[PDB]
Amino acid sequence: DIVMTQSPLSLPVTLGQPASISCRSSRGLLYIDGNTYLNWFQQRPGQSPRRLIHNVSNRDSGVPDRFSGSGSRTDFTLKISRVEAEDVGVYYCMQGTYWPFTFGQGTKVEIKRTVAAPSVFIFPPSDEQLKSGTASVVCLLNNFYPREAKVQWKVDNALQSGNSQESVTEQDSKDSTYSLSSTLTLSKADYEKHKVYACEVTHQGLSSPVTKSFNR
Amino acid sequence: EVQLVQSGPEVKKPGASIKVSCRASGYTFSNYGITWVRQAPGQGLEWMGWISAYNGHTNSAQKFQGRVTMTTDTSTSTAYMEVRSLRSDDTAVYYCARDRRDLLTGSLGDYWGQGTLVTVSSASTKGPSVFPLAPGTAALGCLVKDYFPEPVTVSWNSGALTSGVHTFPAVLQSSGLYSLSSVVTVPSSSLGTQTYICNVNHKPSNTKVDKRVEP
Repeated sequence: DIVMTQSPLSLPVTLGQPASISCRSSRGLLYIDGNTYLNWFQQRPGQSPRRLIHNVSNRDSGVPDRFSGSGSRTDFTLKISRVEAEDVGVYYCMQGTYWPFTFGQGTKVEIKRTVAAPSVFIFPPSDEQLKSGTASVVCLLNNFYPREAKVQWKVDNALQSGNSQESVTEQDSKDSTYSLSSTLTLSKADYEKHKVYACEVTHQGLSSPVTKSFNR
Repeated sequence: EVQLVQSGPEVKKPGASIKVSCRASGYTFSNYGITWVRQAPGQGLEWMGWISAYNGHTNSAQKFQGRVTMTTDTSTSTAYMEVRSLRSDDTAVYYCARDRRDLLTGSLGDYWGQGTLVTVSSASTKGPSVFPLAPGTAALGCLVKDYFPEPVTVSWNSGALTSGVHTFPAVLQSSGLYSLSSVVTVPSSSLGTQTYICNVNHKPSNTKVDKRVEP
């Protein structure tokens, strides 16, 4: 199998500025017809992949002029001359010379904006859910940038581990921010034997961590 | 324009077999082949195999050679991929893509179908429980919990409220059931004066639930 490697894997770009994605193949990709089958695919959020570049350098027919490509037989570059918000998504290289065809791991292009700290909210479980024997406590981190954030749950000052799950939205195509939910799941019995529930948030935009809490 | 249209979503217990289809239009189907690619949750793209609609030749990645059978029907311009002995890690969106007719060229992959979501799990189809996330700027929401399979759609006030809405990607719980929240940020001064209802539609179970979210 051909190993395809991309770099970088995460690529924040200031809106309007150029961006470059690298792909490397473990074998030269010249096929028996004298062409090099290195394709670039763009996968925008929630969409099927679409081919942007084929054979290293050739733009597909419906592709804006800002996309271009070059490369040797083993080292390839996809260039975006000026990144638009509509270019946010995952870009994959694929070698189409030796089946099984193989893809790079993908490079996620996002818009680089100014640092924005999250607004933090905490939600106790509803009375309706408690009746059914489970407690979900939800911590919301809203409209922040960059994507890296840390959420620590504390129950009566005890740090929790293993009983929470996080989810993060796709970058917002208007303000370039992310939002994140952290959900702590306890049995109703465990929830009712504690008092203070708190989520502690650390982020580049905060000088000190912020804690949102409620008392049962 | 070239268009590839794939069959609808499948929900299967592990060990089942399925047949997915991909109907071509806008070009001579039999002058080309079809490649199949999948994408598992949170992962990249994985090439599965290829069939020529011209000469019926096939090739597949080694991990699929034993469980996958590709066929075409030139009379309907449709390609089919049979997948036997489904495993939970076959959960993925499956794509067809127009590809080379034979080995005189390398890969094309120039037009892709819309994808077919295939979910494989021992869980049974089940609509969600919907719980309120009760509230200068306040946040409120709905917890959409314990449903299977993906997807659910959430609107607020029947679509009238879109500004500030975030519906999170689902997470798979250790129960094998999915869960997500949908949240919206609103002015604190609107909480005692206005109505907030989340509309949760779960097409796989044909269930819909509206939930009033109160302070």
